[PDB]
Amino acid sequence: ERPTFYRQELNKTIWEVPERYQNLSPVGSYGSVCAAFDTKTGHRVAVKKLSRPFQSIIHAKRTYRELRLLKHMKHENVIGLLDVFTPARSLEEFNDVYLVTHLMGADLNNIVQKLTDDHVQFLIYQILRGLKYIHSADIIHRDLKPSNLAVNEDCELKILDFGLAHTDDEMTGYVATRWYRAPEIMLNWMHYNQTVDIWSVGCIMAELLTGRTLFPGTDHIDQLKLILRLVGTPGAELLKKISSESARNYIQSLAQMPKMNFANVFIGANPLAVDLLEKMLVLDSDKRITAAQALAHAYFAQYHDPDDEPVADPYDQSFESRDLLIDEWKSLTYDEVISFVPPP
Ligand SMILES: CCN1C(=O)CN([C@H]2[C@H](O)[C@@H]3O[C@H]2c2ccccc23)C1=O
Ligand SMILES: [Cl-]
Ligand SMILES: [Cl-]
Ligand SMILES: [Cl-]
Ligand SMILES: [Cl-]
Ligand SMILES: [Cl-]
Ligand SMILES: [Cl-]
Ligand SMILES: [Mg+2]
Repeated sequence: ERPTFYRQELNKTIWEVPERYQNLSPVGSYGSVCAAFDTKTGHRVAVKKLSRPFQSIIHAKRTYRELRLLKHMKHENVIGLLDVFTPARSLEEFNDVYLVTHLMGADLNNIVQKLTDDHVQFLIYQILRGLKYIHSADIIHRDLKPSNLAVNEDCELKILDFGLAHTDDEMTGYVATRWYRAPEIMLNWMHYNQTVDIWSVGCIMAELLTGRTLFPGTDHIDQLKLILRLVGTPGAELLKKISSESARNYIQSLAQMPKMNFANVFIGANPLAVDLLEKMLVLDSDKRITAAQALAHAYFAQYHDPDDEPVADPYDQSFESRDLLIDEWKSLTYDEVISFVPPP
């Protein structure tokens, strides 16, 4: 039943893992990561040891959230969970959590090379295919950007690093951590929803077409000015939807600007790519195209197959409004570890 574990020290950390995982080598350091060879499946894998998973109520709940999300995701264009384990033999001695996934090599930055329009079609198609699945479970990724997209030699893509809810310092200044975020979440205009992810896809697609960041702001306000120059200042309809009165007041201090001609911004791009960008990069989130609608856009005619674009099983997020003690979150996490069933 229970595998045999072995111990070793890897850069000031003790790792205790099943014998199936061999040739551990550190790679990065919310947790430390090692690459390894999985002798049961033949895959190269990433193994993450969570750091201080149950040190506070906030941290214990985040550990449970990450494990629940990773156990649910079962789609070709989304990261999946190969294994989860603990060396503990009972709840009473439970302290450490380890997560295992396929080892990812290059991200989209390490290719964004010389991309043809056919490459852009295939890459964005796969992002939207994974997003249709994610959004069908009422999950919001929140942190889509090139470093969170893994790509292999055959141009096949997986979404990873779901937003588990970044600090104020992480979002300050001339930083890629903010350049892909929708304005309504960057500035806390209103309660946001899954449409924030489509704004990020528009920003990524633009950068694949031009080779340049679309909105490389030096701070929050500089970035807003770059955004409004392209898409136009808001009308009265959107202004009514901004719940923050102070944010409303600041927007109205800016001189009004019309939306620009996207064919004159994205010079020489496929006219169908220009059309899709105009439908993604809409300031009013209610009016953006959805992932399911975008898959049917003529830009993807070569790849679209409505019989091979699956949706997710329902995902129960009621725990997110639940108030529990550290040891109750810990017990819920332990149950999810021991009930894990590996993929075929
Ligand atoms: C170093 C390369 N690499 C990956 O291959 C996956 N990945 C991250 C995944 O999104 C999630 O956090 C990290 C991780 C490691 C193991 C299990 C689950 C996770 C990551 O950083
Ligand atoms: Cl083993
Ligand atoms: Cl995977
Ligand atoms: Cl343990
Ligand atoms: Cl990035
Ligand atoms: Cl659901
Ligand atoms: Cl569920
Ligand atoms: Mg990341």
